[PDB]
Amino acid sequence: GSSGSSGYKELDVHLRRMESGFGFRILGGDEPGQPILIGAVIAMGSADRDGRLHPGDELVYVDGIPVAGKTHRYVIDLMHHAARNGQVNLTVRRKVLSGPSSG
Repeated sequence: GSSGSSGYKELDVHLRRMESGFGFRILGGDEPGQPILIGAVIAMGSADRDGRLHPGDELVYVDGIPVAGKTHRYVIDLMHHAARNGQVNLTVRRKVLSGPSSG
């Protein structure tokens, strides 16, 4: 305790490379420790059809390596390995919120 009981959840996303090889894109990460939010989801593509990612989901891990504090190019180098592994795992995370005001 004294660490933070509840605030954000990570969500894992496996994607196989057998059809299009990962229907997402990756942007941000422009300085070493800028945010790495899902650049795009390829609509109808091999990630969108897995139904596990949304555009702008903040990444955490790519194929086992924590992208946090690294850059865009860092992940570009990872994807160039994951595509040989013939799948990837993409752990994203989003702060858990509730609290109405208007709707």
